[PDB]
Amino acid sequence: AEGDDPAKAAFDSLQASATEYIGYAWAMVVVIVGATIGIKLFKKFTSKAS
Amino acid sequence: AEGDDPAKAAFDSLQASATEYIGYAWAMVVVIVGATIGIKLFKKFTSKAS
Amino acid sequence: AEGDDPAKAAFDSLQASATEYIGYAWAMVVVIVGATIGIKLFKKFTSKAS
Amino acid sequence: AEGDDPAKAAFDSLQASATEYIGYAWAMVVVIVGATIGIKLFKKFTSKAS
Amino acid sequence: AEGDDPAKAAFDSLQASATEYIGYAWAMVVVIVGATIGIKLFKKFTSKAS
Amino acid sequence: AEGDDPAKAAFDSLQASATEYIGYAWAMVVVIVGATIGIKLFKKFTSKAS
Amino acid sequence: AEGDDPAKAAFDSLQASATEYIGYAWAMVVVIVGATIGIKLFKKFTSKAS
Amino acid sequence: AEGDDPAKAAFDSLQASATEYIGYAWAMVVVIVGATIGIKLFKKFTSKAS
Amino acid sequence: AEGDDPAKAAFDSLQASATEYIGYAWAMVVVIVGATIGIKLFKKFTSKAS
Amino acid sequence: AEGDDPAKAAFDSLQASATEYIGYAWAMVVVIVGATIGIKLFKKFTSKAS
Amino acid sequence: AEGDDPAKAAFDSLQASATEYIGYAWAMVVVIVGATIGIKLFKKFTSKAS
Amino acid sequence: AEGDDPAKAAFDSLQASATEYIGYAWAMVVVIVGATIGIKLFKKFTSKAS
Amino acid sequence: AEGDDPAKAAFDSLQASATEYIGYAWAMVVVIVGATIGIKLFKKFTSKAS
Amino acid sequence: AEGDDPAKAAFDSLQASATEYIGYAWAMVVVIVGATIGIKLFKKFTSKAS
Amino acid sequence: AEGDDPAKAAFDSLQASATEYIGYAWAMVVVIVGATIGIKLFKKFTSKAS
Repeated sequence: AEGDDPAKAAFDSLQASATEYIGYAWAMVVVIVGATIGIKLFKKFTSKAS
Repeated sequence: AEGDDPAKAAFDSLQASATEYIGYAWAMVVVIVGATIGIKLFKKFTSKAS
Repeated sequence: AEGDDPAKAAFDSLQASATEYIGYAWAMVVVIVGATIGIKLFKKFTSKAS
Repeated sequence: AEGDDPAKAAFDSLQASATEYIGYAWAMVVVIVGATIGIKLFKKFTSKAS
Repeated sequence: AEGDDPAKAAFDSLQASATEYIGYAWAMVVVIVGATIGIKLFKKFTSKAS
Repeated sequence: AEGDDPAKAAFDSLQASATEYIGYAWAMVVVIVGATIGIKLFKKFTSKAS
Repeated sequence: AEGDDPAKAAFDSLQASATEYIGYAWAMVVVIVGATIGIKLFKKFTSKAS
Repeated sequence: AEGDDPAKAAFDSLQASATEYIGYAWAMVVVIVGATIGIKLFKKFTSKAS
Repeated sequence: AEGDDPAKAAFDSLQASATEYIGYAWAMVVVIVGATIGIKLFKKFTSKAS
Repeated sequence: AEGDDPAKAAFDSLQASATEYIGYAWAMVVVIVGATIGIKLFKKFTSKAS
Repeated sequence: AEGDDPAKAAFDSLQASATEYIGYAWAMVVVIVGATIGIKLFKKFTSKAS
Repeated sequence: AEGDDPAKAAFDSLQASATEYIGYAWAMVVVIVGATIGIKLFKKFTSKAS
Repeated sequence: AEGDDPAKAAFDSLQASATEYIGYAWAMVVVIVGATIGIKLFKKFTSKAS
Repeated sequence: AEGDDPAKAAFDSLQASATEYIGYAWAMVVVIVGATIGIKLFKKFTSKAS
Repeated sequence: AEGDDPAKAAFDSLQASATEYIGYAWAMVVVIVGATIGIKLFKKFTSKAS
């Protein structure tokens, strides 16, 4: 009880920290995919011209 | 929820971007086809003369 | 039982999230294909003229 | 005998739990593949038009 | 058995979905070809006149 | 011997399961190709008319 | 000598067991590849028609 | 040796299967070309008349 | 908090770095596509002449 | 030295095995290409007739 | 910063390299098209004579 | 304090060492990608010619 | 310092090795493309004759 | 050095092999084009008669 | 000094052993790639014919 309470809180802290890092992963990939959709659209135009 | 929201928006952004690139493809081909109709009309005149 | 329940729900959440992202993929491609049908129709006209 | 019995049962419990999580994996992928068949069919139409 | 059943059904669903998209491809092309027969018939008349 | 027997059988089960999924892949593609032969035949008619 | 003999034999047993599992892997993949050759042949026909 | 033998045979099976699918491709095209020779002969008559 | 702060910043740095590399990908492809439009236009002229 | 010798030989065995599988790949494709040359020749005749 | 600088430059190098290869593609096609205009002009003379 | 100081410095040393190895990774890949852009440009020319 | 020096050099060695293999890739493709330009030129002649 | 030497040679072997296959492609097409020139010459005679 | 000397030598032995195994990996892949260049050349011929 008394000893694990500082620890549980320490864990809530760590988990939220983790959520933070995770929000950043989602965004990172938002960029990466935004890149892929656009670049693949350029290849699509190549086709219309062909 | 919280982490995927920046990502969903990032995606709306990417999709609209894509629409942009696509509007440009349509126009590009407008030019290409405008070219083909006109040039084929010249061949048509060749025929009337023949 | 008790520990995996928050987890099962967490998973239902993730799966539905995934369905969301998937609905967006279908639409994205709706746009891409809508583009291809139209642009290929322009090439079709090129042919009628030819 | 006496000490491992609560444990064997605990294990049957865990294994069934695992089957549960596994049924969910199959479904998750059902969705993912359902997505791939449909989206690849759209590319197929692109071809018929081409 | 138990885990793959939701999945098999999920697949039947996807396949039928696919048949749907396919019926649409056939029709799309019905239009495209209907276009080609008619337009080529116009060129045929051009010939009779010539 | 004794421990791997439930496992070997479990594997025969899995493999047969796999054959099932595979029979479905063959059919799926039967549909996809049936689509391609027919649609390409429509393009063939376009040619006869041309 | 005396203590490791039951063990060496136990190991020969395990290794042969392993060969068994391995023969099954080869076959499993025989099926998977048999699938790929055939399915890719269907795509080949698609091409001849095209 | 022992594990790859079921596999080699599995492969001979797959290859022969493939030959089957291939014989069908040849025939399919026999039909398609038979179509083209005949239809182009009709255009030939058009010319004799012209 | 204190230990992950140098790390978060390190990540912002990395992400921006990534945006840089990405801007370069877009341009690279600008060149590649610019190439395809122009070269396909040359084939278009071939047609007008034909 | 003594322990790796059974292993080196085991490897020579595996590599030769691999050469076997590879000879089969070459042949498989011999068939596939033989198919493509012939089928494309049929399309060539279509042209002579046209 | 420090590690990606040799890399950015390496990329500028690669891109310029690419421009080089691209200038060569344009020329290659200059030749190919120069060929088509001239050869199609010969067919044009055939017509004047006819 | 006194014992960990030689160690902290030892670590700064190791980290910088690591940066070194990392700068080399970036360059290595600069080469690999430079290779891919150029080689893919050659395939691009193949297309213009086609 | 002392332990990583044999290693850095070992790496320079490996990288140069890699450049070697890469020069060979460029050439390999030189051949492949040389093949494509020439073979596509033969198809070009087919056209002039047509 | 020592390990990549058997490999470099193995590659020279493969490349030369490739040249072989390539010489065969050139010839194959020699036949195909020889076919097209001759067959198109027959159509030319058709014209002289017309 | 005295105890680690048999060990250092034992290590030189092991490392050289390792070089041996490594030379074999290079060759193994020589075969695998030799396979890929040749097989991809066959696909190249398919194209020339097409």
